[PDB]
Amino acid sequence: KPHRYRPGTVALREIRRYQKSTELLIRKLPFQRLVREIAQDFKTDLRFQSSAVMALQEACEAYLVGLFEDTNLCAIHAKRVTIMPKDIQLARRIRGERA
Amino acid sequence: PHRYRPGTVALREIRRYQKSTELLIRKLPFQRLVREIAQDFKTDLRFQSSAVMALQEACEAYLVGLFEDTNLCAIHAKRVTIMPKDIQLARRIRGERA
Amino acid sequence: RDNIQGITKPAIRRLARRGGVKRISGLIYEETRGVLKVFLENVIRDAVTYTEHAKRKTVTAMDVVYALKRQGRTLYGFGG
Amino acid sequence: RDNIQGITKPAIRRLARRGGVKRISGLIYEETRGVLKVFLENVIRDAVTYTEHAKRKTVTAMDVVYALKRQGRTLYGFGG
Amino acid sequence: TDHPKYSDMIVAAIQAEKNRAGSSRQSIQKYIKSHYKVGENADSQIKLSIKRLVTTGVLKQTKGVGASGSFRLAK
DNA sequence: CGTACGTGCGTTTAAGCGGTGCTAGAGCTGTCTACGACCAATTGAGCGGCCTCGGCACCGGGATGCGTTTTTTTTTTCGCAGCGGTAC
DNA sequence: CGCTGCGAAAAAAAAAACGCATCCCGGTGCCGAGGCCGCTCAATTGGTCGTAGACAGCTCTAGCACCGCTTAAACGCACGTACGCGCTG
Ligand SMILES: [K+]
Ligand SMILES: [K+]
Repeated sequence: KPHRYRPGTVALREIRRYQKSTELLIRKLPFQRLVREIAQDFKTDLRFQSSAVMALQEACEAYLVGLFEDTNLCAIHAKRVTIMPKDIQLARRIRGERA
Repeated sequence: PHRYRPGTVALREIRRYQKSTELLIRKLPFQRLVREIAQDFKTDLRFQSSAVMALQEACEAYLVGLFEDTNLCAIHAKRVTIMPKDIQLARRIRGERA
Repeated sequence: RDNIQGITKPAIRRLARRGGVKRISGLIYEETRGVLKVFLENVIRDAVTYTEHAKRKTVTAMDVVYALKRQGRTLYGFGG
Repeated sequence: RDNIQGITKPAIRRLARRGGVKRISGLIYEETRGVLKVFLENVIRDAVTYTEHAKRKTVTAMDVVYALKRQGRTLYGFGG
Repeated sequence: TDHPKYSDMIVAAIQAEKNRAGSSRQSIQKYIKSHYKVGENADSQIKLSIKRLVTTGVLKQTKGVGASGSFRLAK
């Protein structure tokens, strides 16, 4: 046979990898393009200090990761291992981000 | 011999108390508890009657809200009873403990 | 030296009832009393500190308010 | 264009990983892109207000910091 | 200390428990260890032994699939 | 399938109430002191340019341990035919 | 016959082989820390003014005890039912 790891093993290696590192996990430009998009909804022909974009990317990722953390606990709370919309939803409801 | 089934008087009591606004903790026990806890931080302290009730308002508000968050955590785990672990989840997510 | 136990099973139930809970583990009431303790402790600490800084031997409703506000647990109708 | 889809399935995975998630439902990627959108939306607004009040056409690292701090979400390392 | 065949192991527990739904896999698992002898696999051998009765027609199956659900005797 | 809540009826309690009695302590007034705002002038602490060299990321090249399969073995666990002693 | 022994046969389980990913070793090479150069503006000095806050008391509130009557809760226990919990497919 050709060698193969078992569903959840590579995931765990990938957890160890990304909990060890600090580097931003979203692709810089795609994120930038997203930022300038969501900026057009408030004023046109805006500009952004290179540093203001990063300050957002660091602010976004940091945020999501901590949500996933609170999410992953609401999955585990329902005797699961798989995060699903209703888990995020519970996080945010309890966090008081939605109603 | 009028008896109702485990959970039907609950559903009533819910509707009664969700509708009213009176404080649900007996007030003396409460008042004492405060002084007990004030001792810890300074001896021979005195309390404005209104300061106490302000704390009773805050507390009964705190708990009731927890219970609303607890209760969802319960339902989230396909249950209908709230258990310490429910609260524990709520507070952890709220940011009240690690 | 144990008033915590004054916060009666049937009272904690009344709060849970207003909070929309239908069914309650026994293990709950203690955990609850527990949480209430931390919450009162937390607030009164900051309260009395307001009291002490104002060289008063009487804690005032405003002490309790400035505190609830500090804790982000802001309260209306006691002198906000 | 539609740049929200530039937040690749792998990217949202890498983020769930650093958050300590083993297994991910398919439905998550669009919920996530969902929430990210609302985050960047609420934050950029308050930033641009700070940009606008300052009568500038360029959003400064501080604008975003002032914004994040406002929204509950303080950030170290971009100033202030 | 004898643990006979799966074609005559704990027939005594099944037949010494007259039920209308018949005997389940839990109730029967809770008898082999209350009087007779058995290993640790015991339960996974009981299952392969109620599956060889389900397909052939030795012991009927009231409700459920596989091992799951109650299983009564031939007659 | 097991069990731990929920209802409810029956005892135990102590909260609540309304009023009374004593006194700390809140919270104000006037007086006067010490402390801090304001200004001016004189400084050097602290900041924006330069110019290294060394700590850090990197890279390729073995080395240690970690997970996968899959080969060989150890231990247990039935089932079939091949015993040694009964019985007669 | 029963016993038994063996011979699988069945998993267990182990071991071991394989191959893959994570660490670490030691010499590159690059860039940003870290350390000098002047120099400029913000901290210090010292000293004038005027008023915030310390104090010394004067008041009258409102907060702490005590005290039985009257209940509505609490305590509590027993019985039973609905729910939480675990295994399998
Ligand atoms: K007073
Ligand atoms: K003074």
